[PDB]
Amino acid sequence: LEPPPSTFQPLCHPLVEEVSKEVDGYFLQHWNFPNEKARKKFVAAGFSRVTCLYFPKALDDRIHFACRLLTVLFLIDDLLEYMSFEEGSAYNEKLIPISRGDVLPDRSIPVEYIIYDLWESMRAHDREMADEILEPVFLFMRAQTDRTRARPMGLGGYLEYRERDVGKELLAALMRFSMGLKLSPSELQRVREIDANCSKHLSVVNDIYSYEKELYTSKTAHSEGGILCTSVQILAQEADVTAEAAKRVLFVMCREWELRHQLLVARLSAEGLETPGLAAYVEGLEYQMSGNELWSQTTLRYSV
Amino acid sequence: LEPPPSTFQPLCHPLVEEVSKEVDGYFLQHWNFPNEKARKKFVAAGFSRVTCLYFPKALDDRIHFACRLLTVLFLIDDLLEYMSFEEGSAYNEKLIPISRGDVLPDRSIPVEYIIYDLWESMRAHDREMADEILEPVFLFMRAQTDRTRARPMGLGGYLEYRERDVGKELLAALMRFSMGLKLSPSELQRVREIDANCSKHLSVVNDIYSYEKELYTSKTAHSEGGILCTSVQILAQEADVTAEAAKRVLFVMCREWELRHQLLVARLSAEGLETPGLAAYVEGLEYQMSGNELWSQTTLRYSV
Ligand SMILES: C=C(C)[C@@H]1CC[N@H+]2CCC[C@@H](C)[C@]2(C)C1
Ligand SMILES: C=C(C)[C@@H]1CC[N@H+]2CCC[C@@H](C)[C@]2(C)C1
Ligand SMILES: [Mg+2]
Ligand SMILES: [Mg+2]
Ligand SMILES: [Mg+2]
Ligand SMILES: [Mg+2]
Ligand SMILES: [Mg+2]
Ligand SMILES: [Mg+2]
Repeated sequence: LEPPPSTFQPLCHPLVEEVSKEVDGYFLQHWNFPNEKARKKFVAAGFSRVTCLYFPKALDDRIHFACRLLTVLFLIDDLLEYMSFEEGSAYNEKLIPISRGDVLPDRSIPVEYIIYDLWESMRAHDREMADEILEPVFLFMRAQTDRTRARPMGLGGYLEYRERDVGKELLAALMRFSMGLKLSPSELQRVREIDANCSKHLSVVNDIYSYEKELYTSKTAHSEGGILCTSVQILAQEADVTAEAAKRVLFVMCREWELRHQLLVARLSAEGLETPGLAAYVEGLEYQMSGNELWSQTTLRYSV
Repeated sequence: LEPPPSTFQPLCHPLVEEVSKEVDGYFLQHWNFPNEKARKKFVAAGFSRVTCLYFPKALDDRIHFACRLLTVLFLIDDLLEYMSFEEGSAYNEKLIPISRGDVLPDRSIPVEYIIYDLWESMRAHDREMADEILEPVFLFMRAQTDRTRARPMGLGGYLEYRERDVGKELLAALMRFSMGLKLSPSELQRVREIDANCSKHLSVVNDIYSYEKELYTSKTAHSEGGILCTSVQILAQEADVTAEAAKRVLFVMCREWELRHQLLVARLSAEGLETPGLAAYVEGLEYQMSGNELWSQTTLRYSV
């Protein structure tokens, strides 16, 4: 799959080697892997590497928190595939009071204490900004087991749902926390079109690269948890083409979203509405889009 | 607007100039044009030229019937844009018994006697093949004023509907008539999938090139008759991008349908199922697709 031309230059956090070793090492000590094959596949995914490509301008003392959070969410994302919608919802819901710090974890259950200790450590570092990531994470968790996944969706409907299932808002709040980038309610409200556009590009670039993995999962994992819900399948069905053809067409649409990001950014600035915080923010989203694509193209999670 | 590469090479009927003069001449004689500007615009469109690009292997003594049929359907297609759905339906329904020859025309009304005399002349030339074009024409006519046009559609539902509104079946029956190409019911059943794929290409290439004309009509003509119903707007709305962006993506999808055509024809031949008639037929479909594109990208109908 030859990607169409992009003007976006991906950037990777400078501490990726040291932080990846630290965070992978942490999960290798604490998380319950089924076998050595799984431990190896985990390290091969490079979950801290993707986090560093998402947030290349994170503060040096904050990037590890983001890596830990996205890593545990990737691990859970995979566990949910073997669960019903009801079981997966129960699993996620138990973690929500624990994430808030309202309920102590069972220390015999790694996901519980990993989640508790992580969020405790984020609030210890920056309470106000850590708290702002909680509701975005919960909205994402609740979308993951939403019954609407078992109903036919068109492309527009899917993209609207997928903004939650892809964790767009949690990634935004996490980016801001990791950069120490504070924005006012007025500033946040101003960039909602840019956010929605960026969400489509993240979602579809992921759908493109993750399709083979997800198709296999739909044939082998749980009938609800493993259900094939992706733009690749939707466009293939609507246009009556193969999945490979649908990827090529969707990648061209991703580049139209890149152009639209640039146009909206130029418009924010030409309307006199671009603040220094917002300029940092929308450039940050550009790194999410290009970082996600670069990792998705290289990671063994999708190629194997 | 840069077309992506295509391996389909268009062909034009050898007698295109003389038949164009004969057929344009007949309509300039009989049809109720409102003024000289409209007569000029009519010749400028090149309706016999597109018919000769659609059916470049038509028999020399049948190509004119096809030019006359498509010419009158183009003229009616434009009249409907100034009508409500109800008025358009009443207008088309009047012509259906006349087309069958069951009801005599009012000779003071050009569309009625043009339609009556044309179908009488085609039945005199080849009764059985001319009869096979009637119901596909009527299916197309009914789609043109269907209320479904004014209700939300996704890309898949649009293409399903637009196979009727674009006249895919009448064009296939007309192609067979013009070539004297007789296929059995079992032969036609073998290429159903190839026909469905070819309809999407014809529809979307037309949509891409005729969008500016249709956008203008939508703002100036009847709010129902001239309603903007096209893949360019559907995709733009589903993906939240501009019409120009949608056209670029759709054009890539058209090349996927060309690859699919080639794959399906290859399989038909590989399974020992491509008869000489079917080989002529599928090659005929390819000329429709490339001919449509060449005319759409050059006709003054779409550029002015
Ligand atoms: C498409 C993306 C930006 C990521 C794809 C993988 N998932 C897995 C679970 C956590 C999500 C925020 C995300 C990293 C989003
Ligand atoms: C896309 C096509 C094959 C043709 C485009 C133009 N319209 C005009 C009105 C009558 C239609 C059958 C058609 C010739 C279809
Ligand atoms: Mg998921
Ligand atoms: Mg997943
Ligand atoms: Mg995926
Ligand atoms: Mg029409
Ligand atoms: Mg029209
Ligand atoms: Mg059109």
